[PDB]
Amino acid sequence: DPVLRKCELRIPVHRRPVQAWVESLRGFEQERIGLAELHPDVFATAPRLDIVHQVAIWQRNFRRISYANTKTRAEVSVAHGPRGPTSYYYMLPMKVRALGLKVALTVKLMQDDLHIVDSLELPTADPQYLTELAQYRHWGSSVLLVDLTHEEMPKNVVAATSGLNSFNLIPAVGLNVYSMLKHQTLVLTLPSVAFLEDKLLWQDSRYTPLYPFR
Amino acid sequence: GTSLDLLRSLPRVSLANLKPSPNSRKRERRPRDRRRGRKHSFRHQYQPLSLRRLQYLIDLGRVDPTQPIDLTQLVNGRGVTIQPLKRDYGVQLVEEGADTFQAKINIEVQLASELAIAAIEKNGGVVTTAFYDPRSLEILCKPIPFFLRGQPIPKRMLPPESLVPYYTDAKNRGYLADPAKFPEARLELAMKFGYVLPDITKDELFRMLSARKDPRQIFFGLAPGWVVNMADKKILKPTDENLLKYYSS
Amino acid sequence: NPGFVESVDEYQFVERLLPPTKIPEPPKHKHYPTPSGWQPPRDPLPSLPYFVRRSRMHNIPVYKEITHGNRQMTLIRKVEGDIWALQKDVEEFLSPLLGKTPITQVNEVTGTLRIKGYFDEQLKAWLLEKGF
Amino acid sequence: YRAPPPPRRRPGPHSPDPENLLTPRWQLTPRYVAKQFGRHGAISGVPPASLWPTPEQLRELEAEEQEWYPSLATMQESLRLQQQALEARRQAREQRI
Amino acid sequence: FVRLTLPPPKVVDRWNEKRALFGVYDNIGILGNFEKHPKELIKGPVWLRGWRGNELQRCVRKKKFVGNRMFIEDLHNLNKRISYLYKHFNRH
Repeated sequence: DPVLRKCELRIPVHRRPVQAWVESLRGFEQERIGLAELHPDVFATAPRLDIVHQVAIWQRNFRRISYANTKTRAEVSVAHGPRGPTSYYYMLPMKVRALGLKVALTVKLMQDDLHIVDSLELPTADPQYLTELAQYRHWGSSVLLVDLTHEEMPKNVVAATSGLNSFNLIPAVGLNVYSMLKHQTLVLTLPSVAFLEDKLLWQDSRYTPLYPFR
Repeated sequence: GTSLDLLRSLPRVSLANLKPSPNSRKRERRPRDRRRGRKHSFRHQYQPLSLRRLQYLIDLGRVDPTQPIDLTQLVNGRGVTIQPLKRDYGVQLVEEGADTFQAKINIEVQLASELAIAAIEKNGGVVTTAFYDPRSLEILCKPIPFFLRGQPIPKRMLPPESLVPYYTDAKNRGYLADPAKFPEARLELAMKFGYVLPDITKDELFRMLSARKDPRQIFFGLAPGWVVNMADKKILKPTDENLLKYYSS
Repeated sequence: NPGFVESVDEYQFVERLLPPTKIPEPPKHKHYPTPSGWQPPRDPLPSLPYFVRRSRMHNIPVYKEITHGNRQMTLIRKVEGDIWALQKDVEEFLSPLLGKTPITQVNEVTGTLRIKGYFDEQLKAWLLEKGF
Repeated sequence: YRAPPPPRRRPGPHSPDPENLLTPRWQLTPRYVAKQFGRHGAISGVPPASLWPTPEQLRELEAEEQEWYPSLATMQESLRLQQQALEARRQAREQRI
Repeated sequence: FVRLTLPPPKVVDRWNEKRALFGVYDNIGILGNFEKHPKELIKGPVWLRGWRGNELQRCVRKKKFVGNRMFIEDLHNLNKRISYLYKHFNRH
């Protein structure tokens, strides 16, 4: 029984829908169980890698704080020495960051590095099985597993991922460009894709906020 | 899009592959070497709205035609930008679109142009002017914050004596205008253009279009001195007699 | 003795005051063009290799721009499909009116076309002829 | 590894302890109490009657209303007097010229 | 002169938890319904969390934030340093 998914939002008529193979982790050979549709405006955006480059620099540099300090001659009881704690925090426009995330999804999908799954549930909690399954499906050395919400993530998957350094388990809200690039292949649950699509699709028709979103 | 066919063939991207866009970063000069070695308030700031924009708003369905035009709804529709820090004191109308804006609807604007009033009335629309205190108007634009503060609805203020003649003027169609002159005034405006005056009473929705709040009343829906149960999505009305005396005061 | 009376009937007014978060799609009109002059994209859409999508506000993505204080420019943003095909047609369309081949700069990465001078009205009318 | 739980803001009313010295004064003002009521309404527990002005406040409020905010009748009187003064000025100018 | 001895061999793990989990929740605002702004995730000195300024601005903001908790010796030194900084930027 194929699992058939369609985009909840209205796809443009001039753009055909994007499709990918749905997979399951229940068994080693449960590679294909359904077919899912992906919004072209999210999964078929233009390949603008400079935005991804810009986002990565912001991600690394917005948390940067330098605490180096030295005493100058006047402060002795250095001609050009470090002067107190300095921070490099800055904010990129959130539309660009949303745009950058959209581009990243296309790259992984077009490169056959993104693996759409119905659920993360695993028959066993052994970390070996997760590594074993990745080898059978020719997944990359680093695999990222994403679930809809942190609270409901299965215990078996957590145990397998917790013991694996190169296989990291993150919630949907924790997804970021850097991890996707760092991890060779991405594993996304079907609910996570819909959750990501809603926020990314919601970015359109962005009424400038007259008051804080809260 | 043949570019996608290039992407599929190309190898997987990595973190190191990232490269800044051409001309994104300019060069800089460093001192390491010889290269850098050696060496009006009183006047209300009325904010206008184009009828062509009004037609654009109406034509695009940005504002519901059935609902009477409300300044708060325009703010909700992002029609105009009002900044309290700018100390905006008024809102006005524009004669633009006089020949390309054929529509009829009820509206209220702090200031209205004499020429524009007749044109919309010629179509059958209803136009009036009300005075909102600049501090009160700011509350009107953003009702939710003062609910968060817990403040109750205050009575709407009245214009200073300088602006009383304008609002009291019948031709200006202000809420302080004498209603008795309106039937005569509307005919005079109709006579000026010469168009056949369409009686508002004939309209099926006449009562809805002609509905107007009390001068003390900030909101059509809500009377002054009221409170809102925002948490329970309900409206709370004071039951204290002294509070009624306070509102009368 | 509570000093307040609570009623659910009158909350309709409060609901009306709530602000919207999404741009409403244009309403269906009996007769096009609309009295203002806006007309939605022609249906059926052209089958040309290049498709021009409308802006978020459902407007033609053409903007008049001036740079350096002396160079008038017009930019098309939402170019989809074969940009080269659009450039050829734009060059062909603008060559007679301008009297010579138009001077243009193509930013393929951004999918935008830059043209010297102000010609939005003619291009906007021409785009309507294409059915975009 | 497994990512840590996402950080979450604590929801619901939070009542600062009045006795504590560290707590800022502005967080203990009635305006703060009124703010708590708006955020959570009945969950805050603020008595609705307290929100309205107290009788002593009511007397104070009326004082400013009379002192600073004149009524329509008062303005109508002022307009009549000013119009009469303007009329006299116009007559004086005409006879002078 | 240069070392005549070899430095100890060093191997760095790029997949440690700190590096592996670096950047997670950087999209908290957009992915968290904007309940928490990403600036709220900044860890550092109180006077410069979510804020940036020049050296003079940073010192002045530091003085205001922790002036009541600053040492007299530190406060006196900061005032003297501020005076020199103020003259240089505002007159040269």
